Amino acid sequence: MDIILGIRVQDSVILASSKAVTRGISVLKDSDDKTRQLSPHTLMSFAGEAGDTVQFAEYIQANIQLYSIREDYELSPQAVSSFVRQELAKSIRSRRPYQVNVLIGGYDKKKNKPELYQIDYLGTKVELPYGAHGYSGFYTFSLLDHHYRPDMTTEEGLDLLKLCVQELEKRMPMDFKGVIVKIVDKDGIRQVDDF
Amino acid sequence: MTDRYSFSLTTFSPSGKLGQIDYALTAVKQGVTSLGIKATNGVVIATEKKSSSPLAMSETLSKVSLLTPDIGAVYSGMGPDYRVLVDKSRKVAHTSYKRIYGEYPPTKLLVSEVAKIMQEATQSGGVRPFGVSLLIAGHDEFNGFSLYQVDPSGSYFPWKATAIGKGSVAAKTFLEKRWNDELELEDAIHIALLTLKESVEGEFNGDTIELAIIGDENPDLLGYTGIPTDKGPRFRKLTSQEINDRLEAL
Amino acid sequence: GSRRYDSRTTIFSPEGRLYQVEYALESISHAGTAIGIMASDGIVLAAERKVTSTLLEQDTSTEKLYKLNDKIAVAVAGLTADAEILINTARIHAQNYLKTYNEDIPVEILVRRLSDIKQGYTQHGGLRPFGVSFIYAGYDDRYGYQLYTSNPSGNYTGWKAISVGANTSAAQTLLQMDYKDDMKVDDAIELALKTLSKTTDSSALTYDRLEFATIRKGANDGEVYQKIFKPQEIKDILVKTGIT
Amino acid sequence: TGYDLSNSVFSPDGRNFQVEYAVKAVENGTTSIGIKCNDGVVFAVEKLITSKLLVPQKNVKIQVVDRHIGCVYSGLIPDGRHLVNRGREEAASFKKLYKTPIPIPAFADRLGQYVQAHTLYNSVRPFGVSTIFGGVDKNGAHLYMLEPSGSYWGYKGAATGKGRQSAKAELEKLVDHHPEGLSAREAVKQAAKIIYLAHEDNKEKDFELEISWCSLSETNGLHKFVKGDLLQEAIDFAQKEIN
Amino acid sequence: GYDRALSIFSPDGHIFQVEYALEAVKRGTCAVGVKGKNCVVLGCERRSTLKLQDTRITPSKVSKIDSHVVLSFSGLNADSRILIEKARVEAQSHRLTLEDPVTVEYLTRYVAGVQQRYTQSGGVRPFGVSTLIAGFDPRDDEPKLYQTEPSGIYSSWSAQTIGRNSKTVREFLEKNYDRKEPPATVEECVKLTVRSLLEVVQTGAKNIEITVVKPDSDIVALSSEEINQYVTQIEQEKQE
Amino acid sequence: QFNPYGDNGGTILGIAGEDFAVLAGDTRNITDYSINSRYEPKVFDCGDNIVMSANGFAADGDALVKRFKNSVKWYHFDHNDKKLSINSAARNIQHLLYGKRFFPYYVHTII
Amino acid sequence: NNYDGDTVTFSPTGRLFQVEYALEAIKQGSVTVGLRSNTHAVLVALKRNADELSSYQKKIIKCDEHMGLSLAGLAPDARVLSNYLRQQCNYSSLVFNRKLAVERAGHLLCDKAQKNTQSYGGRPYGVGLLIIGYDKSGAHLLEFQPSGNVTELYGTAIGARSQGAKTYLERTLDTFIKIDGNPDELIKAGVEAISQSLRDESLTVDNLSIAIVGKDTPFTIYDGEAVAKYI
Amino acid sequence: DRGVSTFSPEGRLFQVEYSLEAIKLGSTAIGIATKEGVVLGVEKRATSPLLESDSIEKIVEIDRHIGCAMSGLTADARSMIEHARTAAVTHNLYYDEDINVESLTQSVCDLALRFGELMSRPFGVALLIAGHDADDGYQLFHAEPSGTFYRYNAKAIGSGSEGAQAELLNEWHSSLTLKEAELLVLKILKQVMEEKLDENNAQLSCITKQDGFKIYDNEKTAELIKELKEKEAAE
Amino acid sequence: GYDRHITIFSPEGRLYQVEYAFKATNQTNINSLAVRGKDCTVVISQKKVPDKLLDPTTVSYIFCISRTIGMVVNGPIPDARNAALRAKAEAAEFRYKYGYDMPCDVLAKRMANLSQIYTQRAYMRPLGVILTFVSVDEELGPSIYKTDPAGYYVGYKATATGPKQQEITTNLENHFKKSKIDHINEESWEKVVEFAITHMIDALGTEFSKNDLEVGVATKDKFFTLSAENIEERLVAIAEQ
Ligand SMILES: [Cl-]
Ligand SMILES: [Mg+2]
Repeated sequence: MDIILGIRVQDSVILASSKAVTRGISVLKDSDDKTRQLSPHTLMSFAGEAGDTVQFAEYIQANIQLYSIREDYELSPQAVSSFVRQELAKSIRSRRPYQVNVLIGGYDKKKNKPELYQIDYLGTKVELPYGAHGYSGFYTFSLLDHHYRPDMTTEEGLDLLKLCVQELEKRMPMDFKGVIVKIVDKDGIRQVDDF
Repeated sequence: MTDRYSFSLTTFSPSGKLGQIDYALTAVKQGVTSLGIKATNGVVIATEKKSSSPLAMSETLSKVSLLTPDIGAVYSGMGPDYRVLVDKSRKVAHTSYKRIYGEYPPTKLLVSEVAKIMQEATQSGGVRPFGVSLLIAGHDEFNGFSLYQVDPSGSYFPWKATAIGKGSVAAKTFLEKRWNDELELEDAIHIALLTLKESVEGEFNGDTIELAIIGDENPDLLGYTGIPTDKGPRFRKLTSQEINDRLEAL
Repeated sequence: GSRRYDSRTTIFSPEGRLYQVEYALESISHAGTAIGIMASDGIVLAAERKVTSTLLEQDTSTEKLYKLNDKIAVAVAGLTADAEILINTARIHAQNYLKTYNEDIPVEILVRRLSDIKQGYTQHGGLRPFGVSFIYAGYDDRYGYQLYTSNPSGNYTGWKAISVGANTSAAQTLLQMDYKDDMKVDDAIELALKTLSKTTDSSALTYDRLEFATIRKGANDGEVYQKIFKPQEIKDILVKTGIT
Repeated sequence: TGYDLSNSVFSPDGRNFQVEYAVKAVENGTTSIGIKCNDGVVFAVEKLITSKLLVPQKNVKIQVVDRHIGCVYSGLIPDGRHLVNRGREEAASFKKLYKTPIPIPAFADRLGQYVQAHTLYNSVRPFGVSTIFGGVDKNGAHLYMLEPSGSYWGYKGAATGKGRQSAKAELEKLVDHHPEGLSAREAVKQAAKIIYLAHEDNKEKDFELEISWCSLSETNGLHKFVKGDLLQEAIDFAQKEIN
Repeated sequence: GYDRALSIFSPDGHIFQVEYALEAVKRGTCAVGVKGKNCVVLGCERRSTLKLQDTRITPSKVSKIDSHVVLSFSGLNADSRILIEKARVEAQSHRLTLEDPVTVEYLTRYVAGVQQRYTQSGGVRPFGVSTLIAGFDPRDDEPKLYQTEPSGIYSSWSAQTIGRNSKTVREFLEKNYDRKEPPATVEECVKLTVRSLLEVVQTGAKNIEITVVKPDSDIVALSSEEINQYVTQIEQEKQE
Repeated sequence: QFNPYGDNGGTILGIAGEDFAVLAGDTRNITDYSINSRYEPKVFDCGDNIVMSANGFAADGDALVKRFKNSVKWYHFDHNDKKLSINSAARNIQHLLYGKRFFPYYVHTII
Repeated sequence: NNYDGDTVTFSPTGRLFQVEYALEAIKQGSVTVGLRSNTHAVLVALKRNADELSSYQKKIIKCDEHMGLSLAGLAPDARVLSNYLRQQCNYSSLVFNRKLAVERAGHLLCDKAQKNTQSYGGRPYGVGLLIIGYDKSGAHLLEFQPSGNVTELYGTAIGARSQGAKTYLERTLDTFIKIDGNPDELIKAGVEAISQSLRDESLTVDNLSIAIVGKDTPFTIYDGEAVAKYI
Repeated sequence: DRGVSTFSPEGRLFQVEYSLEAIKLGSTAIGIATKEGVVLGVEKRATSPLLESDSIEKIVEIDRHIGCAMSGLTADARSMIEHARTAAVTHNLYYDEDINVESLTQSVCDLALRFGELMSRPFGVALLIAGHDADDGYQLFHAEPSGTFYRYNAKAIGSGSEGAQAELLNEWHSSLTLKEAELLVLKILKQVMEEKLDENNAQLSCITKQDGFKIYDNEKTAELIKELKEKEAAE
Repeated sequence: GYDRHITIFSPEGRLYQVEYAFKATNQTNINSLAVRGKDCTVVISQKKVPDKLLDPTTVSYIFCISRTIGMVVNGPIPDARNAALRAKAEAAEFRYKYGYDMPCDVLAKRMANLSQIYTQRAYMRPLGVILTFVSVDEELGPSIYKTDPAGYYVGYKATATGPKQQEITTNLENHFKKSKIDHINEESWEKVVEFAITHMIDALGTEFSKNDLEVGVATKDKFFTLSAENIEERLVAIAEQ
């Protein structure tokens, strides 16, 4: 875990997540997908404490999938994010809290709008045009403050995202082994295979 | 050991009747007559003090009870059931309202809490329903004066005026003739005493009659001074002397 | 032991019926009639108060029609005390959903959960069922205007127009006769009152023996308004349709 | 009717028939007695020798509570044992908290409240024993008899079982003939006689005599069983009186 | 807690509460399951004493447990919701731990186990529900159709029916269904299912529901007009 | 602060032959620089031709041996007087020790 | 009649019918005999089979190295009670390094059976037990009844036709009590005792079950070819 | 009504005795123990021809060395099998060995009487537990809802039990081969079964030390059925 | 008719178990009486010791609940002692929690509330006893409060309980009609006890020895029972007048 980014553009949400899984002085894996599909038009990336991250992501995934079957209906990204926030808000005052930070990128089909939510392990939710967790934000936020425009296309968003990854590869101390990029739009979730 | 009665003692009969509630209402019918009348500037609740023995001190037995400074209650039916309901009703006014909002509950909501308690005795395991009907008179800032009846089922209805118990049928007919929407509190007390004389058989005086009002604030009954917003209880129990004064001009 | 006095409220008859559920329905059949009619631009709830006394305070009274949230209301038929237990649960369930998802609860979800509670009392616990039938009138952005009913069995169904309580057989025949799909709210208001007026056990239908409510989109632009009718408003609507 | 089918149910008389039915089980049992004396108490019981195969002296019925209280009972023997087990718990918790050994009146109410508690619910059965018990405490000697209802009183002499009326009649004579008091060693001998006299109401099977005693002078205020020479001396005294 | 043993043996060796729960199933609306060569079809009766219904929002008779398994039932409607909910939760729980969706046999075995538990648990009555559970195992094209009942027994069926007048439609299916050659196509399977319901139903209007399940989470419910076409076709061939 | 563990010293030694096995242990018991006993055995016959020693903290050692001896007894009751094989005993002892994984028996065990 | 619905109900004559019906289950059970001398105590049990294809129901259970019983009636109830005895014997050993006295063993069984006869919901135990043992006060033999009544005896028998063996032991009392330091002769007396309860059937090799405990003899059970000596 | 754990005047538990009547209504199950193995066979009894008979699972594996056949309310057996399997595997975990067949049966029978007012009623199913261990060799046990279990050389349970048991009485001897036992189960099943016996409505299984517990295929059983018919016609 | 076995309503709105508990009250066949003086409250009860083997000192239906409160029971002794022990525990707890001695009327209410619970809850039977509480309350002065199996309670000027309660009641009624006051106008408690015994003798029509009576006296800051010699001294005073 470490680097997870998110950029909401005109018609889609783009999530970039690092592929490295390090433990100690050994990179154990360099092709790790730090995300789960909660519903056809909702994707959650995650980063934080080992074990907690996946255990939490899959637990949320199961709950959202259960809801979808029960009601034969997809929950809005706003509704999913509120559910997730509450779960983390409970967790922080538990015996052992989930130390997991998440980004929830989704496309609201009723509004026909992309939505990006940033939620930390405390249960601190915010809707944003672009978001990041961990040390990544210290570089990407200022970069996006400058280069981001709200009416950008998905292709412009990917070029904007490349600019972030390049900066991180240049100035970050650790080798995060590149990123897996995924796009959430009206047609659902798809992965960019060449980044 | 332990309460093995975890099942309902009140159940539906083939005809759709809830037997124990019906029988509880029968117990209320046998009970002594009590009544309540709502005026424009107050409410009056009254009942006969049926003495079990002339050696018994009927002052020690209070059929009319203060629940909050602005709410009072009277009953017809089984006295012991009433007594515990008053205890629970007083406590619930604090636990479920005053300790949360820092003020006393309005009449309708306290009534609602009492109704809930009586409804649970109709459905919970190993209990019979309460064998009483309550008349709860009260005042609050946003609803003004109000009068409620609460039956063994847990149902409650707001009334302009009503009677319950022994001679309720005749007493209700009497109240229909006398009641209007322009009654002043003193006129309602007068009618209450007239209505109650019909049902009472033996002695009729301030010692055999129990009567309380929900009227103006009573700063003299507050017990302290210095807080302007605190003006005193609207509930006041009429004294044995105060009743006899009105019985002369009857 | 205590076995001797157990009624066994949650068992089957030889015919495969639930005694207590059947007897609870028999109880509800004597309760004041309640009618729900769903129009294309709103829903009407109409209910007859149980034999009113002239000294009953009519304006500050609530017997039949209750508000669950801003978008959903219910009409009650049966034991009022039982209904209020279930209503407070339903009100809480609605707020739990809003707190969790930051969205108002879909009508069916609320109805299902309340019906699931009733179901539980028929299968386990050894307690008597709730002697209550609801008519749920509500709106959400998925299905729009919806009418449901639930009964002591915990079984619920959706309706265009429906009655519960007394004389449902006669009331349902009259609704089935005059109802049509392109109906407006003001027409549904008239149908509801006309049906009660004919099926009533009373001599004549008056304002003091009725509770009335509408759920329209008659507010300002794309939002729903609940209107629990005042006594004077029922008096006017009763004159306007020519019943009194 | 049907008022007798459930425990804790009042009949229209105001009676608990289930408790009265438990008394019948007590009346069916063997005879047991208690004799209060000068500075202590004496307990005795009839043990029916059902068969030659019963080991003599090895089916002890009298039980000790703490170190200063003796208990004996007639009726359902297991029910009596359950009551004594409770008594021992009650006496232990008293000594634990208050240091001093439990006084006899205090102990009597502990059993009384416990037996009475078994008449309050239909989910328990009343005790099928009348329990004669007592001992020596700071205030001197005390003898008690406790019944299925939870009712108990202090006694000068007590008797229960199949030969209770015979034993009571014999007890009443001792109270009349000895107003100043009966000694501990005398009471042991009298206890033997009364059991032998009360055996006339249960005379098909022959029996085995068992005696115990508490006495401030003779046993130093502790409960002890009467054995050996003192027992045989009491048996011989009883044998001489029946003939 | 309420402890009473409601389900108990009788002198003749019967558990009446379980048997009376079967009577509730016999009262319920008819449900039929027919599995073809590459599909399963679930047909369901809907009683026509209820007009002025709202079919958009009224609970459908066939329920999706997962994207690849469905469940229809006969008997008490309120009871069925509890079984469906539990089954849906177990379906997601299985995906979470095994990293694979449930098999139809496993899901059936679970639902049947729940039903059985309520026949020897204190304070509860049995479910007045029999279910037909149909679908396709993950990465498998062999059709699966299972039946459960209040007692807790379950078994696989080439074709089966439950509910009121089920003995009549079972009679029909027993002679009309060939084991050696099941309905080769979707159309053939749906037609045989509709035919079997037409022996019992009344009218083929808004009384018959049909749901078709195909491999790899391919489930679709037929509309009124689509079903009515089968009804129209069958009646014309009948007049012969 | 109260320390629930102690060190009772000593040492043990197990050697296996072809048709025999030995389990040796010194008989000295100590705390700190003091001798508690010059003869306190800590190698026990547990039945079924199994000998056992749990050396380290004697209180834990005696507790374990006591529990295992009792385990052998109940193995007979529950399984028709079947002989507890040395391999089965070993596995049983693992569960005894691991049962207190988070408050261990401070002993080196040999059978 | 109306007072046998549960154990918590007394009859008008002061009887507990459920306890008496539990007692009846013992009378239906197969015969078993108990007897002792001053050095040894012996159990002899006639085992019963369902048919010729079935095994013979094991009647004797070991509780400790110095104690054990034989059963008559519901075997699962005997398993519960024997297991309880094993624990109580074992508690005495681990905590007090003390072999449980046979008398205390009886007291504990009495109190366990009693609680089931006074509470609603439960039922009495449907089995009778003969406990033998050798402790610090020599050899012992107990008879447990599920009413709660436990009795120490020189010899006894329970089960169907147990009156035959019980009469024999009542006659033989003076003989077998003095069979000291001789196991085989004390068993012979027990085998001859149980023979008085036999009708149509006789003692075979897989039918007879014998157990013994004594001064220098742990509680050991003999079945199969080991009891062929005594036929 | 009356208590669940009530004794009859004859000294029997009503509910246990009534559950035995339910077992008599159940389908026939037969077990035969030999020195070469233990054979278990059952009547499937499909209620309708549309029911896929291979889904009828009335013979079941508990461990590699222990098998089980059932009769009566077969739905009740699921939790019994689950317990048996857990008991078998748990013992292997604690002791690094196979569990004795008797010990397994005893563990299952401990559930039997854990009912009252624990579960609400006794089990309505009888079990034939067959297995092998190093101590007592090949064993067959009959486990009832009374909590009692008998070891048997051969045993039949279900509707045709008393007739089949009388037949097993005559036919069984201590030198039966496995093949002889297989045919004997098929022979006796065919006699007591209502419908005509074939590979689809009857199932065979066995447990041997070498190969463990094995349910036979419908192809394998069909040949044994054909071998059986020929041998009866041959004299 | 299981509505007569447990505390649920009959068709006519009655609780038969409560009514039958009232009949258990007179099972002992003992009459009690309570009156108030100026400074004191006196309670007297008949003492019947039929068996000669009984220790008469242990035969009592009067109880010392607290230092200030006394209680006499009409009903069987097991239920009487059950009620006494509870009242003692309640009075002790009250003092610990609220920092002052439990008043007689408050204890009466508390015990009455407990009795009420048994009339509503099914698993608990009513106690077949009538509890008469007496004290000299520090606020209300001389006090008599009585509790029954119905859960009813009320204060009394004076009262009587037992089989021949009505004869005693009217006897007292006629005295208070005559005296025109709520109490016995008397200085010493000794003479109030003499009044109580005198009027019981007149009402019941029987004479009493020292062992036929049992007397309890409540004064300020203590309640105490009288010995046989204290009563004998009192009986002599009545006889010599
Ligand atoms: Cl209280
Ligand atoms: Mg944040």
